Order: sequence, then structure tokens, then C-alpha cells
Amino acid sequence: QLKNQIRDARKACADATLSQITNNIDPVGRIQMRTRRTLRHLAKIYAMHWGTDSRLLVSASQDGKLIIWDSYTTNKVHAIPLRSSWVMTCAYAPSGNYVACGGLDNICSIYNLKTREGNVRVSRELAGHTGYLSCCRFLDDNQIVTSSGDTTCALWDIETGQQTTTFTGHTGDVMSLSLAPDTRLFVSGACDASAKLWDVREGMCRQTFTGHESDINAICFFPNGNAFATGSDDATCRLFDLRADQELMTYSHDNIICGITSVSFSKSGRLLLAGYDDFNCNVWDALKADRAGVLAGHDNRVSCLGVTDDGMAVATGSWDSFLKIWN
Amino acid sequence: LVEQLKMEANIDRIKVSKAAADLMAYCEAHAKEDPLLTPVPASENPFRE
Amino acid sequence: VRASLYSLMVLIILTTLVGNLIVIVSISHFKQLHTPTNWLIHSMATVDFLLGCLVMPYSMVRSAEHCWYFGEVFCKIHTSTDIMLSSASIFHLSFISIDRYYAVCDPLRYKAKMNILVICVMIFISWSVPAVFAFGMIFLELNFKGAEEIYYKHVHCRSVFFSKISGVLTFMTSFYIPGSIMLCVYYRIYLIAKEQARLIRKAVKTLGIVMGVFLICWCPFFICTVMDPFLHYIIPPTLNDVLIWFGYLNSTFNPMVYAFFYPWFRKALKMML
Amino acid sequence: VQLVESGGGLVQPGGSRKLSCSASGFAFSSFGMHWVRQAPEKGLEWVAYISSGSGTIYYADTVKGRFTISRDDPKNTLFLQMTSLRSEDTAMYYCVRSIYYYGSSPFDFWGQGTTLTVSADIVMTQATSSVPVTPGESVSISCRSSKSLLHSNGNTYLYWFLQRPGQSPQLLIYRMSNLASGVPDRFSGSGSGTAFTLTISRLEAEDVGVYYCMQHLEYPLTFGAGTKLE
Amino acid sequence: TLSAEDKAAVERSKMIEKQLQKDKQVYRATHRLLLLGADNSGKSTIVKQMRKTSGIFETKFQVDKVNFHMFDVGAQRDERRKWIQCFNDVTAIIFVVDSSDYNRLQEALNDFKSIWNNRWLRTISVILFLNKQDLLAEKVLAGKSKIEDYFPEFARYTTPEDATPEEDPRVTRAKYFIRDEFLRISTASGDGRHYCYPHFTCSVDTENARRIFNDCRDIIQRMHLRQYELL
Ligand SMILES: [NH3+]CCc1ccccc1
Repeated sequence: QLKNQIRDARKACADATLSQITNNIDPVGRIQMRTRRTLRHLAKIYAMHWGTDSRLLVSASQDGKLIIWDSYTTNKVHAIPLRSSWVMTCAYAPSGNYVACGGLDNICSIYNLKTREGNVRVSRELAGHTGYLSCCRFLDDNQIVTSSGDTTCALWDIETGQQTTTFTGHTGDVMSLSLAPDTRLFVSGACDASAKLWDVREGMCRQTFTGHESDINAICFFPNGNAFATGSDDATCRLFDLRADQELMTYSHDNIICGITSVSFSKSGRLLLAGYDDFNCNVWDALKADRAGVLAGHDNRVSCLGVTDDGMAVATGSWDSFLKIWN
Repeated sequence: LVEQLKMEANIDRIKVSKAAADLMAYCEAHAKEDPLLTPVPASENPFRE
Repeated sequence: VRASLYSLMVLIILTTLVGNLIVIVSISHFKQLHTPTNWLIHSMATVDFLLGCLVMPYSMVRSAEHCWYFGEVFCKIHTSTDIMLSSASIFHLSFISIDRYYAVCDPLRYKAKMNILVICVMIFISWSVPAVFAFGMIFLELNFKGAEEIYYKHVHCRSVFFSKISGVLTFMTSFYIPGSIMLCVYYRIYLIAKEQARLIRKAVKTLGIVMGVFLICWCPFFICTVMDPFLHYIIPPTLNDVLIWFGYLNSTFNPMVYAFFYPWFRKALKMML
Repeated sequence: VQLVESGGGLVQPGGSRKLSCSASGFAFSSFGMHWVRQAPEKGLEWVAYISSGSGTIYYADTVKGRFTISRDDPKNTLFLQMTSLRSEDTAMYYCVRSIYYYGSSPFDFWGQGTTLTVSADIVMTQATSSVPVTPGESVSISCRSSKSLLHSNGNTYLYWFLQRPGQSPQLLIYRMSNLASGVPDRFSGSGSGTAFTLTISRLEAEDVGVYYCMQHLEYPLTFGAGTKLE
Repeated sequence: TLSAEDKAAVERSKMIEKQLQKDKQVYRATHRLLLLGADNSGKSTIVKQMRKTSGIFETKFQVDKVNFHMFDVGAQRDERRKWIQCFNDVTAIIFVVDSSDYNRLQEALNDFKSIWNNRWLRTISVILFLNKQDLLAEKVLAGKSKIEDYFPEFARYTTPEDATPEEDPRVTRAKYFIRDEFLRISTASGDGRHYCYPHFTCSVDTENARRIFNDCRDIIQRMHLRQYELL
């Protein structure tokens, strides 16, 4: 009866909802954002990731192509053709030196941008997973964390090319993971309608969150470092807290049927903007679930989002292969 | 699995109102200084076209 | 009598400008209607809009007066404008038919065979050739060469006039060729569609509509255009005017048939509205 | 990575000569190329320019029709043809690579070089010509510009080369603030828009040489005079 | 682009944007196919006939200057629900069945039904194969096999008169029983958007490539005939 005891403790620790606490704050009336460019890849786009300099960005398409743009002057910098024609995720290093890619395959490729020659070449070919790679992120210029389709996560070591830690426990395949701001722990959501928290130091699961209707499509981490949000295919966006161990207020509307594909916060944590299948990227108040702003302009499914480090711009990409910098 | 459940239940918890207070305090502290919530004047932003 | 004709006219003109303009506007602000086989309709719509706006009001100016207010060398250009735009529209019609043939002839090698380069070449040809030969025919005075007396007498009687030598050629290079390709192409496509349908009757309806509209709109005009030179010009002008307006009516009926009869453009227009 | 240059020698006045720069060790087809001339008793001077795909070519104001530039991608060879050469074109020639994109490091690797014996542009000057130094003191070098080099975007296009007595020039600072790749982390540079300075904190026996000042804000690339250290 | 460096930057960007045109020209004139099979089904023999914990494998074949990519998903997890979304642009799905086991057919029928009824995979034509005939004939004419026990309705069957065999009435009756069993699922639904093309392939038939070619052509033709309401 451990689950019953945990549920009873959670019920006892619950005192009030976020609506009652946040009713005493004046809401944000309306926010209007418009395009300021169209960064225009042959096939559909499956991922993107902002650089740390808040100027560059990298996009990956099903053609088997990675393109590194220049968000201010719209120019292109690098165009890398992959060895595999099916890629699902790409990651940009925090030091602006490497990029990583991985799709429906058992490989994570590492490309070294800065070389003595004016070309980019693959420097590490991380193999050892069994299922398709569904997420990959960097910790520093030496460690990379991947979440795969064989219901596992793996923390690697690029220098030696061998695994260092393996995270197991999920019954279904994991879709996306997000890293904590201090790069100590992280979170990862799977198709078993559960998101688990992992600690790098000992490589063991430390916390679980469950109670969501369907499989998890995307996950994002609160800027403070002690909360996170998830979006899934059940037309609901959920918020969870680490210390409280509770499922807090849910951002949902009665006129939405399709499923979320990507969720990202804002720099100040005041707005939660999430994409959808209905060609749109809706915006919600983080404390009242008030729909304040609809960002239309896409003619197909939205597959990626992202807010830059300093928060000036947010870039969205869809299945018609058109990246749009909103503002 | 039993040991994992014991470790899961061994953790302590806090009130759900202190977390809300912390979140709202951080939001009101950093709300006014960033472009997405407060519209930046057109001179500062680099996306003008 | 004049009021009813004027009202029907202004109705027709308001029609051609409106519908073709929309077939330009709808295909201009959209990104999923930019296929290489959707700029031919763009060019045809621009041709029809230009034809209407530059030529039809002057056609009503001529309508009941029986004689042209404007200048003797200020009519010459109007004729060359009128012998250009109809030919351009007909050529675009034929090129659309050829594209639709290559759609269901070798379906595997479609995309590689008709990229944007070929479409641009087709537009350039269909827009350059009629302009060149219409201006040459209407400004070099080569249509009544050797028949000055007949032209002068007919002009005094009260103009688009052809002799035996050049009338044959206009008819021959501006209707027979087009008729011989569109008809044969859609007959072959009828055979293919009938056999496919029998393996598994909407094939008849669309082809009948298109070909019947084209034929009933053009064929009598050029039939009489070649009949008159070989006879003693016994045809009254009151039939020539009706033939001219059938030729004009074709242009306003074209965009409805092509741009709208197809669901995808209908849905795009509905979403735009 | 290395570049080997061939040609030169003794040429009678009025003749024609071909100089070849062979590149082996990088992607030659992704790099713009320049040619830099240094007189036996004077400083450096820019000669020509060629882009990656030969889409754009500039030329010096001193000579415009006497020099022809060409490139050969499959053999990776850069050709310079000179005809009707005068007595002035009797200096050292250097082959220079440069790649331009956001965050790049132009004018980094220089060739060995081959000998040869027979208006509205911005001018840049150096205050001193030779100063005495000691192994361990702090050194400051000043450069003066005839116009504000700071641009609308924010870049301050100025470069320091600091060749050595008997070797090819290197790169130290690009765009007036950014350090080079291999240079030790003790050089520094600063400026305000018209006057600039470069500071060396420590000093070793390898720092002996001539320090150069270059601008890259318009089509002409004008240099300084030089500052020898003893 | 006022500065000197920004002009070289924009020309480099343009030169980057003029290598994508060639890739688009190559990518438009190429047909993509998706291969599915089973464990005992001879997909490996077929893919060898046309021409290491990996997940996907590549095959290319060209007929009459027409290029076909053939994506064969390899060693992956048993559930195909989530990575099937990537394959909604392919021209056709080749599906492979071994009709020589007499018991490993019900699972094949459920797999075929799942493929047919997948809403991502709707409007995608399914080419279908049968492998290891000769084993089927050998097990049919050697006795000791209770085919009627496995399929109770097999006994009361009559070859459609449409048969065109080219030796044993019972063997052909069982063959067309299997063929019609596969065809029932496809004929149950579909609403005239995607079709199935059953065939009868031996272990290694050189004609196979041509077969696919023909099928592919037909599919594209029908698509065009419906885009114009001209069907
Ligand atoms: N409305 C008359 C149009 C026309 C007349 C004669 C030749 C070609 C075209």
C-alpha cells in the first residue's frame, strides 16, 4: 500500500490551488506579437535549438540536412548533410563549438564546427542504443545526455566514446528531456504518461510524476529551477513542482481537440506558449490559464518552438519548412 | 522496486502555498525587465525590418 | 434598345475584370497555390483582365455608332491590341491542355519533366509570338495588300478586315492548330479515364463542359471569318458583332471554368475570405 | 596545413611573370584569397583579392590592368600574372587566406613567399618607429586612423599582425578586441573609434619583431608603417 | 550589407543557397517506398535479390531511368506506433508475407489490418507479396498437414473461376483462399483512396523489380485522375 500512503501524504500536504492564491493579481490583458522574418529546407522540420549567443540557431529536416542560420541578417552560415536521411533531434553546444544530431536510428552524431580547415566534420559517432533517439542535450564540451526509443536514457563520455551512466525505469519509450539550470539533475517524460527526475551524480531516479491522460509529447523546465511543464496529445498542458510533489493548475480549453507538440516558457516565467496541431501556437498566462495571444501564420503542423536566452525573440518551425521569428 | 518505492516515500514535502508564493514573487520580480511581457521600445530591439 | 445592350455590356465587363482579378489576387498571396502548374492560370487571368479593361469599353464605343469617334491612326493600335490578347488567351488554353496531358501520360516522370523553367518558357512564347505577329499584321498593312479598292469601299460603308491570302493564315495559325491539339489530347485522356473507371462516369462531364464552351465560343467567329472573303461579303455586320461578343464572352467564361471548378482553389478562396 | 609558393627570380623590365600559390591541407574552394606585397625596406601593401567562387574581384588603385588574378579549384592553385611590370614591383609577395562569416577570423595563415627582382581612401599612421624594451616590462603601441572605423552594426574593423624577424606575419587581434587562436593570453587591444592601442603585459625573447596596423572597413586595405622592438 | 565583410557574408549565404537547388532537383525526381515484413518472411532474400545494432537500412534500384529508394526498418522495438508518422509521404508500402507456416498467418492478418487502418498511413497504397510458394506446394502435396483444422472454412471453398494457374486443384484452391483472406481486409474499408496489389512471388524472381515499377505507375496515375475530378 505504498502508493496509497503516497497519495494520502500528497492529499494531506495539499492546502489550496494556484487559482485561489493568484486571484489577487491583476492579469495581463493582451499580448500581440508579429513576425519579423521568415527563415526559409525541402522536407519538414523536426527540431531546432537556439545558440547561447542569442543570435544563431540550428535546424534539422527530414531531407537529412542541418542548417545553421543567422537570425539577425537572415543569412546562412553552415549546411551539413547527414549520413542518415531520418533525423528527429538536434542540439547546439553551450560553448558554440559542437552540434549533435539523432533520428530514427541507433547513433548520435557529433559535428565539430571549429576546425583548422573551413569545413565541418563528424568527430564522434556514439553507438550503443537499441531504439530510435528522441532527445539529446549537452552538459558541457565533454558530456552529452541522450534519451532513446528503447525506454532508456544514457549519459555518455564523448572523449572516450563509451557510456558512463544508464537511466532505466520507464516502461514506454521516452520522448523529450529537459536539463536543470545548474546541470546537476534533469527530467524526462515517456509515453507511459509519466515524467521521472534523474540525478547525474549517482545515476538513479529520485522522483516520479504521474496522473496525466496520455503519452508525453514535450517537456520544459521552469527558469527558477524547481518546477516544470509538460504538453501531450490529450489537449492539456500540465505544471508540476519538485518539492510540493503535486499536480498544479492545468492550462486547457474546451475548444481544443488536437495535441500539443512542443512547450516552452518565457524568460520571466510569466507566459507559457505552446504549439498545436491546428497550425497555431497559443499563449497562456502562467498563473491564470487565460488565452492571451494566438500566433497564426503556419499552414501545417507545428513541430518546434524556443525562446532565446535574453528573451527578445521566439522562433517557431512547422511541417511546411518555414521558420518564423515572432516578436 | 520495493527499495525504490521506499526511497520515493522517504522524502519530505512542503506546503503548496509557499511554492505558489515563491513562483509569484519570482514572476513579479523579473516581469518588467524582459521584452516578451513588457513591449520594448522599437529603438532597442534588433528585429525592426 | 441601346440601354439594354449597354447594360448587358457593362455586366459582361464587370464580370471579366472582377473574376480574373480574383484569380490573380488569390494565387498571389498564397504559398500552397504556387505550384509550377498554377502560374499559367495567373498569366491567362492577367491577359483576360488586360483585354477587358483596355478593349471592351471601346468596343461599346463602336457598338451602336457604326463609326469610331477616335482617330484614324488611333484605331490602328486598338486592332493590334485586339489581335494579340485573344491569341495569347488561346495559346495559354492550349498550353494548359498540354500540361494536363503530361499529368496522366507518364505519371512517374511528371515532376522532373515540367519544372518552373518550362512553364516560364511557355509563358514567354505564348506572350511574345502573338504580340509580334499581331503588330506586324496590323501595322504593316499586309492584310489588304493588293486589295486597296475593296478595303476603301468597305471602310466607307462602315475596321477588322481580311483578304483571301492573309485570312487563311490567321485562321490557320490561330485556331486550327489549337483545336487539333486540345481535342486530340482530351480524346486520349477520355480513353484512359474510361478504361480506368471501367477497371474499378465523371470523365464525360468535365471534358464536355470545357470543349463545348471553347468551341461554341470561338468556332463560329473564325468560320465566318474565312467564309466572308471567298463569298461576296454578303454576311450582314449584325452577325459579325454577335460573333465578336461570343469571342469576348469566352474570355469571361474562362476563369470560372478553370480556376473555380476545382475544389482546391475553392477551399483556398474560402479560407482566404 | 601549409601553402607553397613558386615563381619569381630575375626578370627584365617589361616582361611577364606568373606566380603560383599551391594550397594543400584545407578546403581551398571555401576560402577567399588575397595577395600582400612588402618592399625590402618598406611595410606591407595589399595587391588584389578574389572570392570563394570567383564571383567578386577587387583590385589595387596603384595597379589595375597590369595584374591578373585567377584560381583553379580542382588543382587547388592560385595564379597571379604580371605584364609590363615597372621597377617598383620588385618586392616580396605573400599568399593570404581569409574566410568571412559571422564570427570568423580573417587574415590568419600566411604563405612563405617568393622573391622577385627587376585620394578618398582611409590612411592609417603609427606614432613611433622603434622603442627600447626590457624582458619583463609592459609595452604599449599606438595606431591612429584618419576616420572613425566603428560601423553601424558595431564592428570595429582593425587588425594587428606582428610579424617576426625572419618569418611570415601572423595574426594577433581581429576586429580590435578579439584574440587570435594560438597567441598566448597576455596580449590585449583597445580603442575608441579613431585612436587605438595594443598592450603587452609580460615580455619574452620571442616578442621581438615589427608590429603592424591594418584596417578593413572599405574596399582598400591600407596598412601602417611599423614599430620595431629591440 | 554596407560593410565590406557583410558583402562576403551574403555572397557566401547565396552560394550556400545555390547548392540546395541541385539537391531539390534530385529529391523531386525520386520515388520512396517503405518495406515491412516479419521474422520468418523472406524480406532479406528479396532485398538481396534487387542488389551492428542499426535501426534502418538503405536500398536503391533504378529501372528505365527511374530511381527508387526502399526504406527497410531494421532492429527496432516491437511497437511501430510512434515512428510510423515519418512515413506518410512515401509512394507505397511493400508488405511481405510467408504463406508456408499454416499457423503464423493470424498474426499476419492482424498486422495487415493494423497497417490498413492506421490513420497516418491512410491514402498510402499497399503493394503485397507472397513468398515461398514452393514450400507451400511441398507441404500441400505431402499430406500430414491439417489445413482445414487451422481454417475451418477452407474445406467448403471453390476456386474463383477467375483463376489463371500456370497443376493441382487443391493447391490452387488453398493459394486463392489465402489471397482472398488477405483481400477481405482491404475490401472491407478504404473508401476508394488506397488500393492493394497482391502477387505470387517465388524465392528469387528476377522480374520482381519490374513488378514494383508497374504497380507504382498505376498508383500515381489514379492520384492524378482524382486531383482533376477526371476519374
Ligand atoms: N474579337 C476579334 C478577335 C480576333 C479577330 C480576328 C483574328 C484574331 C482574333
